[PDB]
Amino acid sequence: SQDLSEALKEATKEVHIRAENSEFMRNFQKGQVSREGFKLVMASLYHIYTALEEEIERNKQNPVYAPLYFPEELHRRAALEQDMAFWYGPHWQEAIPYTPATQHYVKRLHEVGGTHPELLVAHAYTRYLGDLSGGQVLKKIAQKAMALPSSGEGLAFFTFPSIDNPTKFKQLYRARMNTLEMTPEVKHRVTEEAKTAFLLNIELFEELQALLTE
Amino acid sequence: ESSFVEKMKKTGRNIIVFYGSQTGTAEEFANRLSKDAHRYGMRGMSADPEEYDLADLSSLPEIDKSLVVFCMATYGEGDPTDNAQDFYDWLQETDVDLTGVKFAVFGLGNKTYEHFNAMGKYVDQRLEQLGAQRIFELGLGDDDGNLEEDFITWREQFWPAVCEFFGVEASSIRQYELVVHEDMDVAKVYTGEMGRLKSYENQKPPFDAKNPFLAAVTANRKLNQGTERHLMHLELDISDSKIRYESGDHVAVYPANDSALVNQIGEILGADLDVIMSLNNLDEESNKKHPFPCPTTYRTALTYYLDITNPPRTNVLYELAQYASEPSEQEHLHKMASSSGEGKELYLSWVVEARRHILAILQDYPSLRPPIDHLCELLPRLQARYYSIASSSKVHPNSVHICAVAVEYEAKSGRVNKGVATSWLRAKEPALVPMFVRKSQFRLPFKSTTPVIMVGPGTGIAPFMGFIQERAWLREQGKEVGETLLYYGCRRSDEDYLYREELARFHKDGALTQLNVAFSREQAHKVYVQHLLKRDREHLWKLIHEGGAHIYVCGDARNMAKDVQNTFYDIVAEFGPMEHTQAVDYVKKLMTKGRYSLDVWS
Ligand SMILES: Cc1cc2nc3c(=O)[nH]c(=O)nc-3n(C[C@H](O)[C@H](O)[C@H](O)COP(=O)(O)OP(=O)(O)OC[C@H]3O[C@@H](n4cnc5c(N)ncnc54)[C@H](O)[C@@H]3O)c2cc1C
Ligand code: HEM
Ligand SMILES: Cc1cc2nc3c(=O)[nH]c(=O)nc-3n(C[C@H](O)[C@H](O)[C@H](O)COP(=O)(O)O)c2cc1C
Repeated sequence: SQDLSEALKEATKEVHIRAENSEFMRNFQKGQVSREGFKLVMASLYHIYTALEEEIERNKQNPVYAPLYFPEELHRRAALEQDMAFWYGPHWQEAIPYTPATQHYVKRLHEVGGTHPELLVAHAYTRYLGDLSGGQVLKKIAQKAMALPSSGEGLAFFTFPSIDNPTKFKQLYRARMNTLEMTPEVKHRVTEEAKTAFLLNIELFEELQALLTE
Repeated sequence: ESSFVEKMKKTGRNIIVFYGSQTGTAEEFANRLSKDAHRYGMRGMSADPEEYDLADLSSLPEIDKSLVVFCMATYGEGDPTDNAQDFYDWLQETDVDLTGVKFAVFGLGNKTYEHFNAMGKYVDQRLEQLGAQRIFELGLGDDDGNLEEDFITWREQFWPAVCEFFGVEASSIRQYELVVHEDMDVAKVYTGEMGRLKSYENQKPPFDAKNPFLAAVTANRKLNQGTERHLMHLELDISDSKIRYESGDHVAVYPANDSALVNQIGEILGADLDVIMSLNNLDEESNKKHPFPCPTTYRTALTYYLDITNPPRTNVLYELAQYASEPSEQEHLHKMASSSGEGKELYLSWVVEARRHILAILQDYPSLRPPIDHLCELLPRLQARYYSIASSSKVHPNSVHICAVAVEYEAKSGRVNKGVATSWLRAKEPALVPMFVRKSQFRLPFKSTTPVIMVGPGTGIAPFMGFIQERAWLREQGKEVGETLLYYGCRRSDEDYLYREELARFHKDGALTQLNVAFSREQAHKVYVQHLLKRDREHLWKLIHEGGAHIYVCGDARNMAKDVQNTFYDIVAEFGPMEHTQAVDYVKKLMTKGRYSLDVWS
């Protein structure tokens, strides 16, 4: 369609279905994750968000992204740190792993923030929105699986302090994207980049599945 | 497995609970529910339905005083769950006769889907169709609000009704123990703060739901120009909280029941309110230790902690039945727990409708001399009330402004009732207020050029004042302000036309482009903001479609918001000519894009 938000869903409709039917995801959805399995993914995600949020910080004032800056409502780094402390203990720092898939993703992020700011938004679209759709169910499966405290420890990444209605927030987010000024050439680039980002996630999921059942 | 009929009489039970669970939420509900029976008269067992022979259902009435209950989750487009498959298709293609079988169903769901609790609805309907009889309302849990809350509500009122149909009745089993701390040091007793002790005195950020800031009321003026109702503008100073907010945001508030009202209860109940105490949750591995901040007085509780205004739930009336010496008095109370018959007819009429609060009940039932500690168990907590912020942080960094109607009315109870927050708010003269700021995604667009439609009849004009302020501010900064439309409405021009002068000022300053005002009782045919919209249609359409305008509807939800929605549908349907149904799709897409945003209540 015409509006960025509308476009992106259509352009990543295919990729999403494959990301969600990868073995890791499907198993997760029936409640089948190991403590190690969960531990790995979170660790990987920490790096991703550190890179992503670094880039965001760098480009928070460039109008190709400034309208999508939500430090209060979204930023995941501190929350992820909390979960690292919980899951890897006081030594989480270099205790957490750094998989090849993760690395590749991060370096792509660096490039994007480094020379392709206009495209950041594709990554952001993939990430944050996912967390506010699938994420809430995923949080709650964790309790059945790992039977953790409804004190909430270990699930900071899945808990959204400032956001009173994820449905509502998605609303706003989509509108925000539309507010970016871009040529439909650039729109197509962004759509491509969305697909790329999806692929990056998908590759991770299949990697880690190998290393669990192992 | 070997038949469930046999296994009930063999394991010594009458009640059976089946769960259709995918992610284990339904199971959780089922297990808590059959464990309620055990100390509520009877004795239940929760089972996986896929492992028992389900023809045996009309074989249930062979167990005396038997009831069967269903906990099922709705999946996809209203389709069944895993362990529920065998049953479902049998049900779809059976009609063998279930006469005499007692049942009840709870649905697990989400309002954002249009097949809301379709699973639960189906099962509930189907059983009736076969000759079977419903005992309690079909529950409609909602994950959009809070599914858990919806469940707990339903459960709270189920058991009392179940008891009444059958007879049973231990009708009294406690959940807290009273521990008088009759001689105890002063500063370890709660005075009505919400979080930690002396939270209201030691004010440091974070400020939120559990550490409210206490904002000092800078002013209160009656905007109400007539006498019909009292409508008021208050100014709350948050100077050193360093709380931030954005226009259209909410400010939440922690009120206190009017102490006068409090006192009457204490009197007619006949205890000392100032009795320092605690109620301790005796179910030891429950880390929910007291229903409200303890240690504290009954005075402190009834004033700041408990909800003494919104009528009783069914269950509490059943609980209280026991303190009536009068047989007749007892009977009434007992009846109003029935989920049907006369019993249900009454309760809705003379309690919920008539808006008889706790106090009224006591006044209308002399026998009710229940213990104050036990009452302070049975009362719901005082819910905070929230208010759409009516200011912009760019013009009022240090001030949160509210707009509201003060509540007051003759009920059928004969009793004049009062609004908690609103009356409380009203009394705050130019006196501190405990409040926090909760984020909404009711927001102005980023591009100052973007045009805005604001629809705000009544107090709903509230957050839109903030919007207007922000737009005004933009023009001071030399930024390009887009088209700015306010579609406001009130009863009569000289009566309740909120912010008359300031709005007019905004009009002539260029900041507000069009001030359209719907005066509804200035004629014998009613004039609503939909009418205004209809009148302007073409102008609106060019804004939405060419300008890329945003849509905001704030205010009454029951009728107004959806009337406005219908008007917008008709605008779309005729002007980029559509099927009615095409227009609806377009509208919906708009919302998704985040161009049509709401903010309502009742
Ligand atoms: C997200 C949100 C934003 C809101 N923003 C605003 C705002 O900006 N301004 C505003 O005024 N309100 C707003 N409200 C509504 C508000 O929070 C309260 O419902 C209202 O202000 C009354 O609170 P109270 O404690 O004073 O009255 P309460 O003591 O709670 O009693 C009021 C209740 O009693 C009942 N009642 C009232 N009149 C009658 C009658 N004649 N017959 C029978 N029953 C009756 C209704 O149940 C009513 O809701 C908002 C609500 C929500 C959920
Ligand atoms: C657990 C399996 C998942 C399911 C069932 C699922 C389902 C959905 C659904 C139904 C939506 C639409 C939300 C709405 O109704 O508004 C959605 C949105 C989204 N999902 Fe997922 N999802 C899953 C996992 C993922 C994954 C792995 C990612 C990528 C990391 C992802 C990224 C997104 C994004 C970016 C959106 C926003 C799309 C939009 O703008 O409409 N999701 N998901
Ligand atoms: C994929 C999915 C689709 C859903 N679709 C609907 C729906 O159309 N209507 C509805 O009322 N609820 C729907 N729900 C709400 C679920 O029934 C709800 O999350 C429930 O709490 C799950 O219960 P369980 O954990 O016992 O399986 C859906 C939930 C999920 C996970």
